[PDB]
Amino acid sequence: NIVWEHVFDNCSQANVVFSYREFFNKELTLPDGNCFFRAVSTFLYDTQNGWIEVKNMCREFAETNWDELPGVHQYFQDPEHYARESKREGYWGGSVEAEILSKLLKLTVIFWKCEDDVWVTQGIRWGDGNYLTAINLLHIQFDHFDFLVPI
Repeated sequence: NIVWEHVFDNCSQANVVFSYREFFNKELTLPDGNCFFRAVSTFLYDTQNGWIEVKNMCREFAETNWDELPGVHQYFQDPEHYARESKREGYWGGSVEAEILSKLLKLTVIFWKCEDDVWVTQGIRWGDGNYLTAINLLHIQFDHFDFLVPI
């Protein structure tokens, strides 16, 4: 059992050390700048090939539900600013889209930080759920995300 500490809006955080293979199997995503969206696409569609649809749905939720996205507001002026920056191909996904997707899909999203391919040393969570029901991502160096499936 894990103690989540509230950070901001629907975002919380946990310092915790564990072997991620103790609780997860990993699925690698293609190492390009779309890796975040490929990991979410795997969760949603059981293939990484739908990363473009994940980018689209984030943009669309930003335009219809801008009022609900204070973490996105920290970095982008309005939905059009978000849409322009995310439509470029060297756009890297991350905590902005984890907030969007947690609220669009009514799901919990968790980044598990791992720097040696063995030990997780930190979790960051959007939503109130536990990891069994969450989109779990392995966040490693160079802003790469792989997908984690709970055992």
